[PDB]
Amino acid sequence: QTDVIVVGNGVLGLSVGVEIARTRPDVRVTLLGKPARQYGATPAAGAMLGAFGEVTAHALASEHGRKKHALAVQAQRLWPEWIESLEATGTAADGRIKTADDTVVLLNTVGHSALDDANFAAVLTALKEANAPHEEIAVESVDWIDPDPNSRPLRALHIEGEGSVDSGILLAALERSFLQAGGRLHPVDATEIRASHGRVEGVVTDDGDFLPAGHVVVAAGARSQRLVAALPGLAHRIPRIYDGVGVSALVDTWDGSGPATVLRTSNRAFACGLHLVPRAGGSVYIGATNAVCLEPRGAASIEETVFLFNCATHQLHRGLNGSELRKVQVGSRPAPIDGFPLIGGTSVEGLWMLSGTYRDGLHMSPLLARHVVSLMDGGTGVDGLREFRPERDLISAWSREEILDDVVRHTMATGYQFPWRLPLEWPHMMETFLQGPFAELADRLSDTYTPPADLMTAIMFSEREQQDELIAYYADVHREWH
Amino acid sequence: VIVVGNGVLGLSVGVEIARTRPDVRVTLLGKPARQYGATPAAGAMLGAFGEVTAHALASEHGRKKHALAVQAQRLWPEWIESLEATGTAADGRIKTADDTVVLLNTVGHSALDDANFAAVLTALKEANAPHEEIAVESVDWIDPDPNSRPLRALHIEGEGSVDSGILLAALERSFLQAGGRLHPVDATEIRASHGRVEGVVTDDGDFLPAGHVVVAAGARSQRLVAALPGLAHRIPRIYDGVGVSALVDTWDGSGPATVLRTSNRAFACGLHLVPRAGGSVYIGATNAVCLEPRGAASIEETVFLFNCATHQLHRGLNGSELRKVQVGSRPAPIDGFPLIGGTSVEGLWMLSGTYRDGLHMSPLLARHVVSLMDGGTGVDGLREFRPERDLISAWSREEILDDVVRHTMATGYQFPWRLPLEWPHMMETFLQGPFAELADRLSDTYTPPADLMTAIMFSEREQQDELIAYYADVHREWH
Amino acid sequence: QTDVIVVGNGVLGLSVGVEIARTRPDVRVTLLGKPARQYGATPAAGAMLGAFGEVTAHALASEHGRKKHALAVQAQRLWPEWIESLEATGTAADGRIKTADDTVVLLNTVGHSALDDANFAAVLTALKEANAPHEEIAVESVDWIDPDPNSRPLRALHIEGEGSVDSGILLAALERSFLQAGGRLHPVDATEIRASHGRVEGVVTDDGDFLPAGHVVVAAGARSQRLVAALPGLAHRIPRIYDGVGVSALVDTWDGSGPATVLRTSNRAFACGLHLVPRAGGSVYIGATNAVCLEPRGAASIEETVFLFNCATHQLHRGLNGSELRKVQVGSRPAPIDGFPLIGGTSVEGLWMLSGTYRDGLHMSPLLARHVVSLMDGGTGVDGLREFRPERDLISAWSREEILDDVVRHTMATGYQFPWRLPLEWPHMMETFLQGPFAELADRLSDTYTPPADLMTAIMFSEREQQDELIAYYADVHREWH
Amino acid sequence: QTDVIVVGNGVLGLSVGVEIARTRPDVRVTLLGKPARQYGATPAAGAMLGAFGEVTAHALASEHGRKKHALAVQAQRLWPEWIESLEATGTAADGRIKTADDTVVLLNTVGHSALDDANFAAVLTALKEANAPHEEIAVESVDWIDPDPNSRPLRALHIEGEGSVDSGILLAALERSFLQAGGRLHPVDATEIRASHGRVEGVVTDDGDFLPAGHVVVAAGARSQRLVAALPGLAHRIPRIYDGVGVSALVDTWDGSGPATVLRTSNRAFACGLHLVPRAGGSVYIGATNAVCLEPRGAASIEETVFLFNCATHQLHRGLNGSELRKVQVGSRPAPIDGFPLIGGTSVEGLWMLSGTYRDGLHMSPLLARHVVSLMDGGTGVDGLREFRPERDLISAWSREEILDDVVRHTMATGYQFPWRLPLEWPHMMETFLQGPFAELADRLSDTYTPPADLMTAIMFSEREQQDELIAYYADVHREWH
Ligand SMILES: Cc1cc2nc3c(=O)[nH]c(=O)nc-3n(C[C@H](O)[C@H](O)[C@H](O)COP(=O)(O)OP(=O)(O)OC[C@H]3O[C@@H](n4cnc5c(N)ncnc54)[C@H](O)[C@@H]3O)c2cc1C
Ligand SMILES: Cc1cc2nc3c(=O)[nH]c(=O)nc-3n(C[C@H](O)[C@H](O)[C@H](O)COP(=O)(O)OP(=O)(O)OC[C@H]3O[C@@H](n4cnc5c(N)ncnc54)[C@H](O)[C@@H]3O)c2cc1C
Repeated sequence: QTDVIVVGNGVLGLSVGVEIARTRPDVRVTLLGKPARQYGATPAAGAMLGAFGEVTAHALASEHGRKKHALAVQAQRLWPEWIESLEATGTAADGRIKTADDTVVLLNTVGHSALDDANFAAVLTALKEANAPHEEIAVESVDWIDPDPNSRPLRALHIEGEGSVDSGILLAALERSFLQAGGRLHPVDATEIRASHGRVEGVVTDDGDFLPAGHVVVAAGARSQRLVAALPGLAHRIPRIYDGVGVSALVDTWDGSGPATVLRTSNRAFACGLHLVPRAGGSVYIGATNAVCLEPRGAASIEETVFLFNCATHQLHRGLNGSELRKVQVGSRPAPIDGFPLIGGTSVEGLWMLSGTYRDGLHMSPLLARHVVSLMDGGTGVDGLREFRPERDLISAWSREEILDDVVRHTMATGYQFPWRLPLEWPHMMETFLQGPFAELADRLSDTYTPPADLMTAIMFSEREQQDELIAYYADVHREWH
Repeated sequence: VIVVGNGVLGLSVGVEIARTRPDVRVTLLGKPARQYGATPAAGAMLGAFGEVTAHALASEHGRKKHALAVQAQRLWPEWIESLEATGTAADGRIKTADDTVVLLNTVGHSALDDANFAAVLTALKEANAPHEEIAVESVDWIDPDPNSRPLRALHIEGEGSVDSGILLAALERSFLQAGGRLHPVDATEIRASHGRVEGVVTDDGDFLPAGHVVVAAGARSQRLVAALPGLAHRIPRIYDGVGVSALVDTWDGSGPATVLRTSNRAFACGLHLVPRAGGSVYIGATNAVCLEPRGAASIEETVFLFNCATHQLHRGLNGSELRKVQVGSRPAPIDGFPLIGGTSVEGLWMLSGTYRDGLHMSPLLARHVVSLMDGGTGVDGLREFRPERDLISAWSREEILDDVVRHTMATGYQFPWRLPLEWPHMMETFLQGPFAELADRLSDTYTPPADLMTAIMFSEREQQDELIAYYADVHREWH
Repeated sequence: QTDVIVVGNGVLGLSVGVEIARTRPDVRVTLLGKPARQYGATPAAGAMLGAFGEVTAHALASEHGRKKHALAVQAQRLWPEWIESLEATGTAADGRIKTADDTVVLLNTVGHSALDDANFAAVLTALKEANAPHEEIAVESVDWIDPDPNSRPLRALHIEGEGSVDSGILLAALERSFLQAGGRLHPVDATEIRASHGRVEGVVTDDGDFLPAGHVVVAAGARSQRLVAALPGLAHRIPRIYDGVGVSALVDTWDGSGPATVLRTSNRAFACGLHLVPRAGGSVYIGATNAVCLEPRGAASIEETVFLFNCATHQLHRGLNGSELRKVQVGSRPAPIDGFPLIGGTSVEGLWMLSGTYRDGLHMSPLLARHVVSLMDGGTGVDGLREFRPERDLISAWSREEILDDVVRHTMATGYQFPWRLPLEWPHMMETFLQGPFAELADRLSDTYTPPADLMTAIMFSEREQQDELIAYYADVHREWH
Repeated sequence: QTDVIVVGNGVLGLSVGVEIARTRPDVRVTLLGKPARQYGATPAAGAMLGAFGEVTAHALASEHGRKKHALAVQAQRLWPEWIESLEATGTAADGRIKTADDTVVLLNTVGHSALDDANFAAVLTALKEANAPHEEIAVESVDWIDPDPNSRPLRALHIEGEGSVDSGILLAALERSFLQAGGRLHPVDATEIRASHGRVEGVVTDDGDFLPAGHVVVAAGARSQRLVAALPGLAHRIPRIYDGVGVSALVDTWDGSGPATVLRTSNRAFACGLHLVPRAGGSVYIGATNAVCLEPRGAASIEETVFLFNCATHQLHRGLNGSELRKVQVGSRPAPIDGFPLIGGTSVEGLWMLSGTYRDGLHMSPLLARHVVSLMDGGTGVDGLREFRPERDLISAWSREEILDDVVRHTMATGYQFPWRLPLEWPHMMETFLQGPFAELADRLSDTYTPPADLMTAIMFSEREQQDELIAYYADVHREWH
């Protein structure tokens, strides 16, 4: 069997499917997944082609973070030809994948100085270091925005050639391009990967059928590790992936207008953020919340909807207040337990993984697809992706001290982003009383592993049973790798 | 008989006709989509005493409307029994709560909330209704923000709620069981000649003949009848009272045993939670009178509804899952009172303009119109709400101008805003002039109620001018 | 002539001075203290004749609290004849001591339900138990008030015969009555009490002079214990008194109007509260903040002034916003470390103490004065003031558990009273993270003594050196008494 | 009589007194005014030597505004030698007049974009046009400040050589320098200026005395025009001066620290502003509110104190919250009805006026003093000050349209500066409903004169009788000059 099965119909599954089908016209490539795309991240995405917009001081302070950033900058160079190659299989009436060429990053005071001020400085530095075209511009020169004056930006950064795509039109163009290249869509879900004598045999589907294959590529988003972890030994050799549950919305604007550019803040408390992505036809996309959940969730909370709407109406455009809500969207960012993606080969011959991309899998998709296809054809793919091999000991990209500083800063940032109004002694009081319980949790979980802040807050407020299960997991991983 | 409309009023009258006249063919029009439908967006509360305001009970027309709501409450137990009788256990229960708790908090204007709470208490005592002012600590389930918490609570016995979705299903089933036929199309035009109804042209191009046409098309009811000769200025206009509500799956699957509500608030919105089966709660409900229909919630409406419920009722709703944002059009009559009964056109009847409490009044209104169709006199106090009439003037222009400014200020206090203390008095004084000027400009005789006056104040000049023309044409017709 | 020296020129010193001079024509009575009245509580007081208004659920849950309450109810009965006897020594132009006969207690939502709702219920219960004349009234029937609707009361309680005095006119009338009865005012401060062979010899003054006496009555407010603690053994036998620093203000109202009654809330976080006391001549008194300080402070903080003004303008009358500020007043409530007053005799012959009355020494003054004068004349004074003898082991009126529940409730109440606006998950988060540090502090301070909540918060946020000094103090007290 | 009487003991009276006494050792110069300095602006001032810091877009849009700005830049050059000459008459223990050399202007979002953003741009432009030393600096590089993150600055401007003086030390140094130069201080107030045959005879004082003089210089702050208006015809020939009532405070900082520079915002709603001026000895000055009052007021309102304290603690330093309030200061900025100063000679021989300097008389004092002394000695003084001659038709520096735009913008700015939290439709609603009543008022007051925004808001909210009296005044001025 030289047959290829791609498990997953998100941006990563379809992107790798398209690259395999185009590159190996000799082989049969079958892509699994249903049109409902349950918990799907890609359909809930705007989406921003975020390289520089995703820069944080905390990310760029670690070697693993600087490597992830380098890959995002590399991926940006592939997008123009990738889009051309996908629109080539379609006509004008299919709609345009690209919705904006440029991004404006806004700095307002509706957040923590320790995140927003540091992150704005880090973005400016990363742009200069990469020789990317950009300009700090007068806020008065930013098109379209009409913020509440008390929520308004005082600094603005124009990033040239950092744009957005319509995630729905991208998925349609990938499916069309996949079929054009001879790929076959089988609208069922994989239940189980079959392997024996350290080699893949194929996939059992949820209609009871068995599909044989020499290659299985797992791109099932937040379900990817749970699917592979069933194979012998792999439960403690493939890092867990959780659901980074994200809420976004489509709004029909009061006057049918929209901005010419992406409008965004830097990443904010626990990897949420505020952005507006232009859409065709009098629609705008607003996003996006983030909460790491130990179990999947397919519905927005009241809190998430209110926070998203309140931020957009005050910080971007008060006209959105009177605008019509068309759709609340919910998707699961694949959130890796060690904070880095799972991309490449396994100890099982013919078994590949493309997952754990959290906030920027869609942006990195053309690079990640080409990397995995290179590896499948006996190549070395892309240089900096080696460290993010899916079969690995949990990465420790930061000291426990750095993470404990970060988790307290991010907790305080949930206050400043609201924005709260409190007596002035309360924030210092909460800072001092948060340090102890988070230090105690970190020490209790493991002697070697520390979860990143986004996951640590989820664990802090989870049931005792869920905490104990994670202590067991971390201990089993240490046993396996040490 | 053709019933035009598949809301609570159309189906309720359809069921009563089909059961009462087994000799006649009754056909009910309307689509399963129920576009702009009020009934599916309703909780719904069987609100009689809960709907009492000081402003309503200060007018004779308001006191008449209240009397009818108290009468309607007595019909509900046997009405529900008669609708559930046509179904089985698996169809679910129409009744979702027996009792209501009215909460008084300070997240609103004293001039509405304090006056309205006193008016509810008075109306209960006057009607000898079973009720008790209770300790807030004794209210089950609620977990408000302390700064948004109630300091007074009122338990109303036998004032409850129904599942509006299960009610609609039970009405459709009961209608079919009684020999009614559902034709899922919309009426485009009522046909009449020699002052008598001939039937209805439908939107699939067909013509259905009838000796009787009952218009219960919610907010579309007057626009449908106004096409017939003279009736444009003889049937009071009905606008869309666009309302937003939501279904929430609670964090722990719990819900309150009773309806939880405030009194009616700025421009006939209000905060309430209606129990549902299966770990769901209904939260409602916004209200904005729109001169044109709107089928989607605004961001502002969604945020206001969620913010009020999480702070004033239960902070646990914050972490609860949003299942559905619902939008419907309360039929908002331009003179503030319903359109119920016969026309100058033989066989033409209207059941509409019920705004906030058509669903509660439905069994009474259905029986009234069926009595009239059988040559009876129906219910005594419904005469004044005959659909073919001069616009009612239930309040002085002065009362309405006081009310519209109070309600405008109440939008601030309900937010709740935080302002420099001189700003509210400054806004009160600068609001009075423009609203007095608008009222004087619109007509020398008619004043729109506050809910509609705010919509007109912030409408286009062309829409204002069209209303000046309408009011002038009505005065010409009746004076 | 067998000389008596009263050390202190507040309400308690002058009240006891007047009672001695009137009752004992045989004794020469000299009263020390300067007209500046440094750190003086009495001049900063409104003052309310608070018996029922001062009731809290927490106070009435302890035996010591119920005893203190009984004495406040007894003191109320003495005020009419006491005022008559003080005004008798003056003329019309001296002004009236009594400023109001009745009090209205208001319940609004600008505070914690766990204090304000419980305390309102406790006031209502105490009134019914005492058969005191009172009526729950419609808020619309409360005269004069014009609150912000979002800060308005929804319940109101009229207390008949619970009134107020002008503290300044009371002090003037006491000084005049003291002179009329043959008392002498010596405007210097005591530096040292002289004692040998377990008997008082007299007082060294701060002008270097020595005044001989057979009797010394210490009524020096918050300085009372520090003055007596210099005598042998008494450092660990007289409970420490700290400064309950309070800020109040005199305001000339926009229209010269004022309310006919006292307007107040129940006691709020850390024994502060909101009240308005009527004054003559188009003036109103607004009060009053409270912060226990381990060292004296004679100036208002910005925070205290803003909190007091914000509460009064929103919760009582918006007209106060445009009213003229005449005076910011600061005084030290004598705050006893064990939460109960220091009234009566010492192990030193002729040495008496009248202090540690915290919030209601002025109200209790005629009763306390008569008690101590009775004791000095060989009488038994008033029943049930025995328990508040100044030379004692620290009282433990509450379990450590009760105090730890109270300190967390009061801490949260500082938020609700502001009032803050926070994300809805934050208060529960702060409640859970406050419990641990306060339990840890309580355990560290002593194995037997627990400071009441008002003092525990001050110790929690004091320097490590001040905490260690208090650990030493508590240990030295245990050694002395066990 | 060659005797000179200076009426007023503020910065302008004493500055002109010193210059006359030093320049004319042959003449007797007597300076009137009491040490209480009732309604005195100078003692309530920080004070900033504000030239560029005082720049607004609205001021620099008028020719009269640009002229006033040029004079402020000229005045700055005189300060170093002026201070040297005043300190020369004293000793080390008298303390230093200068308290800072530099100013940092901060831009935060606690205000209207239409004032704060425009004014920050106008300051930057005025600095570049004048070639003045300045630098836009990183906010993180601003020393000492510790703002609430939600109230923090995002832009900062360092202005070199724009500093501050201690107003109290300046007044002491001026009085001492006046005596050293042979001036005599007579601590009484002028009641009446005596003139006949178009020449000054002298001054009747409030102790009933008459002082003869050939020269009377009126520098009585906000009382200056009311004093001269009693002389024949001058009621409608000298523009009215009102009280710009200002509230400031002296604070002892928590740790005795203070900033090395002035910290300020640009001028805000109705010519108030937020600033901190360094002082010696662990004190800081915070200011300053402004409200034009048609009658004098000597006491702060609650509202003014709360606004000043809230702005300083949130926007400058949260440490000020726990800092001790030493003094609330109130003074009357002389607010000319036509918005420009009254400097120079009259139609009455020997009668001079130095007044109506509003926010920057103290800064301009050395220039203004030298101008008037030059004129008295038959010189032409300083070129651009001719236009601000005290005997004039009311200046119309702006169109009625410009003022109506300004008054509505400033009214809305009172909301954004609070800062308020409102439903997003409310500000647009208030903007539209404010325009009509202010247009109606402006049209009713006069067909030719429009009061500037600061005065127009005061007139809008004054009694009908006060409005009618102003209609009469404006009509009488038109009659006199047309
Ligand atoms: C948010 C919200 C909350 C509410 N809460 C309550 C509550 O608590 N208690 C209460 O008593 N009531 C409540 N109501 C509803 C209120 O009682 C209304 O007055 C009542 O539902 C109106 O019923 P109706 O049948 O007249 O109109 P609808 O329910 O609107 O029904 C009219 C129907 O006619 C159809 N139609 C329109 N045009 C045509 C045509 N040409 N031909 C055929 N069909 C047509 C529409 O699609 C619709 O389905 C609420 C309403 C809303 C929107
Ligand atoms: C803001 C505020 C509000 C209050 N409101 C009320 C109220 O509503 N009702 C009420 O009943 N009470 C009220 N009180 C007061 C409370 O009852 C006090 O407990 C009471 O005033 C204590 O009186 P005192 O005479 O013991 O102390 P103080 O009034 O402090 O008098 C002590 C005096 O002794 C002087 N002194 C200090 N050291 C020496 C020395 N060595 N030699 C000589 N003299 C010395 C001090 O300068 C001072 O003048 C309030 C107090 C404050 C601060």
